[PDB]
Amino acid sequence: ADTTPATGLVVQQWEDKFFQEYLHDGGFKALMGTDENAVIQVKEDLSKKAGD
Amino acid sequence: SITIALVNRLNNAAVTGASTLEGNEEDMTSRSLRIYVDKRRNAVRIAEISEQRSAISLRNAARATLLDWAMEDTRDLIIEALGSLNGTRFVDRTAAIADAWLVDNLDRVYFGAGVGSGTDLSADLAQLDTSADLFNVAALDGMILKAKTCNPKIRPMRDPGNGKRYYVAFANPHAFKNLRDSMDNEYLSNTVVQMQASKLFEGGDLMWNGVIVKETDNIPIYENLGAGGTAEVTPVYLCGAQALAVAYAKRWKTVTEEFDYGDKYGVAVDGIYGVRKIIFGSGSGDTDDLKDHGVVTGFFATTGAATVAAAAAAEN
Amino acid sequence: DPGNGKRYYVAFANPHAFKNLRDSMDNEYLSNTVVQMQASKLFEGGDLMWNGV
Amino acid sequence: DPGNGKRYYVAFANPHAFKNLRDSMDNEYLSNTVVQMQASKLFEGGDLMWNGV
Amino acid sequence: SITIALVNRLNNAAVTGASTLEGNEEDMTSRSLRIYVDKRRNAVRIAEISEQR
Repeated sequence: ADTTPATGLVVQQWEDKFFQEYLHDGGFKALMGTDENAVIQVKEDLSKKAGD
Repeated sequence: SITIALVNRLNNAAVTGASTLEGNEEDMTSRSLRIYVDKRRNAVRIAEISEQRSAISLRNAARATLLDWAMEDTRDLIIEALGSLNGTRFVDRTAAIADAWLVDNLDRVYFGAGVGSGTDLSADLAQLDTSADLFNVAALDGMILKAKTCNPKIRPMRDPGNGKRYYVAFANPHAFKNLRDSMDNEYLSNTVVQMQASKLFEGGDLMWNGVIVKETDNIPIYENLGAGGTAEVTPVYLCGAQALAVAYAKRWKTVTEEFDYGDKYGVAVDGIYGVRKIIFGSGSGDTDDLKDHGVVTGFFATTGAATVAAAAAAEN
Repeated sequence: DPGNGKRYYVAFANPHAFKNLRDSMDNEYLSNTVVQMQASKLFEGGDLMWNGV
Repeated sequence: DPGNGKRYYVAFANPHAFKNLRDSMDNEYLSNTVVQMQASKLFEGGDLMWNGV
Repeated sequence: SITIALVNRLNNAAVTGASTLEGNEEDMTSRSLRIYVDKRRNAVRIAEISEQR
């Protein structure tokens, strides 16, 4: 006859890498700016001063 | 076998103010897919007297035919994996498996002209008639919309710029001809783009809404799966990034062996590998409600000759 | 506002609403205009442009 | 077989069959295409090309 | 005459890992075509009086 490995001795391998879901970022980052006519206004004044 | 993993996104509301974050952490979810491999071989044996008698070189012919057979086997395995229902071959599908797959993948399945219910696959295929349920631009646009609205989004194969998302569709020559008949006198003959206009005469892979449609001659045509039990049905596969997975325990390799004191000479091609369609669960369990990760399948009626027998393509 | 009566705005729409807008646009304008950039969007796709928006 | 799914063949047809094919091809496709050679074939009457054939 | 040859493709099912390939090989089929050659000729003969006339 022919020698075969036991059913419980069949090795399964696992990968250390993983996939990530695809997420749409909206594209708003292109509209952010500190200029007066920016579609989205960025006010970073509270990063140096105090207040909520 | 080899197991690959997918990590689901976090969808928990932010902890605002001074509220404690310790003990209120988000439960990360992961999914796994197991891909098996198998050994596939073929061989050709030639006698020395037959080598002497033959006018052509039989060894070179054997090597070339073995290489072609290996390529054909890989292509057939990939095509078969593309049409697998939860890892089960389409011709070997059952009613329960097909119904579960249709229910759990209703956001990635688009029948012709956007018809079909959400409970039974057999009835949905039986709603396909050759008159209005062919493969056209409208069906392709609906399939593209499906690829962009599924709960786990399908990754485009490329993100070249401003809102452009690219995918690759595989279709039979008959479905490709139907798409060309839909595209020829409406958009291809009137567009000012030279590259797309030239495709009307020098036919090739088409482009529509960012999807590159390719003509693969070996996509099966299932027999008597359409309206009235007499209409042929063909699947079209719209794939993005991470659509199929190929595991290679041993690549295609050729060996030679001698038999009968060197009288006979045999060439063999062998390889250990396995091709599967990447599917991940969506329910509470790891593989509770499996979903096609990166593939949208569309069944359309056709008038072409069926490559699969009626008994073979039936729901066994 | 580059002048010459041209005013530009941004628009954000869902893929379903965007598909409806593209269906309204392609069969009439995108397939007939001689503008290469907008004509190529019939096949390549992407964000649409209409009336400066 | 250059690439990109392009497969070429040569068809030989009688002038009657060629005339029938041209009658099927002229008022539908050749009159509107922007390809200079195929458009010129409408008035010059050269060998036809369709689907790589 | 001359002879040209064609080698048909292999269309057998793949052998499983545990199945035996030694002895279950696939026989390659080869086809031949025999092209004959023949002598084709044609002649025209004219008399001297006809040349004068």
